[PDB]
Amino acid sequence: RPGGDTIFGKIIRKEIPAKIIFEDDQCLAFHDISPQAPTHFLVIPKKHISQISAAEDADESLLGHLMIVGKKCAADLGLKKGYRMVVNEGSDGGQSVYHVHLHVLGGRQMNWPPG
Amino acid sequence: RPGGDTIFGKIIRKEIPAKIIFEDDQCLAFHDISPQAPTHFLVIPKKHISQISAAEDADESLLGHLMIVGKKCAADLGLKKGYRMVVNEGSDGGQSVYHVHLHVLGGRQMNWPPG
Ligand SMILES: Nc1nc2c(ncn2[C@@H]2O[C@H](COP(=O)(O)O)[C@@H](O)[C@H]2O)c(=O)[nH]1
Ligand SMILES: Nc1nc2c(ncn2[C@@H]2O[C@H](COP(=O)(O)O)[C@@H](O)[C@H]2O)c(=O)[nH]1
Repeated sequence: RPGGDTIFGKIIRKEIPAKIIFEDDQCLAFHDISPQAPTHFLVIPKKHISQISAAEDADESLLGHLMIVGKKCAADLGLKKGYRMVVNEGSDGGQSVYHVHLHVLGGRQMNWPPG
Repeated sequence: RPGGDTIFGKIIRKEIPAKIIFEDDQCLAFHDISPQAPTHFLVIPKKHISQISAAEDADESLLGHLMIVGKKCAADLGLKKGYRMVVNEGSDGGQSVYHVHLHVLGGRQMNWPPG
């Protein structure tokens, strides 16, 4: 559209508000509307990739970029005792938004199994 | 050493056995010794990076490569109803091995919060 037709596309295009933490030419990081920990944000690419199973070999750097941006935002938000990054794929993974996104949660002890 | 001084380095060097699923010039994927789901494997880089907070901007492609390899292995292992990818960082994240690794779990419904 550009950005995609999900709500994430609307956020990228600034059509609906979000608490934006950081943004560059490739991605955007913003807080989750339903935090599962004291700090819970998402890092999403500006390029619409619907699922991680649909990402191409060429999307490799982009995907790695979401993680580098995720670690920089986490440190800047003070998650110095650690955090957990999560990517959900499909029904079994619990994915609800069909635009690839990385979850970053911290501020409390994360338990195991990870769901 | 090369591979690092953790058990992951020993696995990479074939000094101790693991159920290896796939291997290329950059990484290795093998089954977790303590599965938290029917299918639970790890994708680790051959380059030792101790923590995701320690990864450099140059490790971006490598990190994205762990995810691409993770999705290809998941599909090859039949996780067609989906899966969840997880990266744990530090104490709060629950990290126990100081060699960056990506968890891929599937074969059952993954719940929320992710720990
Ligand atoms: N900031 C923000 N987060 C949203 C919105 N709609 C959905 N989310 C969050 O997006 C996440 C998508 O993750 P999923 O469930 O696909 O793994 C959920 O945690 C959900 O709370 C929204 O309008 N704004
Ligand atoms: N295949 C294999 N998995 C291991 C071994 N030692 C530790 N692990 C697994 O490595 C994972 C490390 O994840 P962490 O707890 O750091 O997030 C754990 O799930 C643990 O069960 C081993 O000797 N072989």
